[PDB]
Amino acid sequence: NVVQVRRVTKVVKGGKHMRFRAIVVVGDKKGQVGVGVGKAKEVVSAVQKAAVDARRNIITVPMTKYLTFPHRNEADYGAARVMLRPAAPGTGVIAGGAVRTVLEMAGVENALGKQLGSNNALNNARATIVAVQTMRQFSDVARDRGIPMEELWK
RNA sequence: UCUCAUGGAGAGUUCGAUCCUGGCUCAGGAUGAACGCUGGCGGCAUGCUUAACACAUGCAAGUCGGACGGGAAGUGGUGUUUC
Ligand SMILES: [Mg+2]
Ligand SMILES: [Mg+2]
Ligand SMILES: [Mg+2]
Ligand SMILES: [Mg+2]
Ligand SMILES: [Mg+2]
Ligand SMILES: [Mg+2]
Ligand SMILES: [Mg+2]
Ligand SMILES: [Mg+2]
Ligand SMILES: [Mg+2]
Ligand SMILES: [Mg+2]
Ligand SMILES: [Mg+2]
Ligand SMILES: [Mg+2]
Ligand SMILES: [Mg+2]
Ligand SMILES: [Mg+2]
Repeated sequence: NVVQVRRVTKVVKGGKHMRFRAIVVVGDKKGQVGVGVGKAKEVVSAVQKAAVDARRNIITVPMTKYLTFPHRNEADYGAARVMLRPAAPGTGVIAGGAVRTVLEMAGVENALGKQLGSNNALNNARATIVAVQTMRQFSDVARDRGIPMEELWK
């Protein structure tokens, strides 16, 4: 999914040397997502390199039986700050551009998200990833703490 | 994987490009609203925010004759009953 296409420029004695930057995110819509960035002369080739880069950067988002987040979480990258919190089933995914495309492409069905701080599409994508990467799932906190599930549920 | 949550969206704009700080601007709701165009019906509401500025006319607080003396309408007369 192409999130953003921009025309960045290097400048040479001749003139303006134009390239396209592509910010693209890949997912299966099944709980696997990644971001990648690429640069080329034509839209098409940039897009492609973006794809290939993302595919080698990719991670998994912890999901709950209703397709949402285990818990509330913040995230920080650059000036991008990101806030995600789980939602009741049937609220869909409400968020802004980077955060929402990444979330949606992961397959998260119901989530609240807001990016505070900056708006750069890219850093918000990365940030989202750092958010959902640090998501601990209950089985694992029960494994860490060394305490049975039913005890923490309470 | 029980319980809670029924909730927080962004976008353009400084640069040859970038990241940031930072303002302006927009998308939403609400009116005791006004103006423009257009206008079939019904239901329930609303209607001088300004000059506590002036007011023509008409009406918005009376009733009791079982407190009381009278007179005025009739009636034949203080037997009747009204004002
Ligand atoms: Mg900071
Ligand atoms: Mg914001
Ligand atoms: Mg400057
Ligand atoms: Mg310019
Ligand atoms: Mg700011
Ligand atoms: Mg409006
Ligand atoms: Mg008319
Ligand atoms: Mg008044
Ligand atoms: Mg008068
Ligand atoms: Mg009257
Ligand atoms: Mg009488
Ligand atoms: Mg009387
Ligand atoms: Mg009496
Ligand atoms: Mg008598």
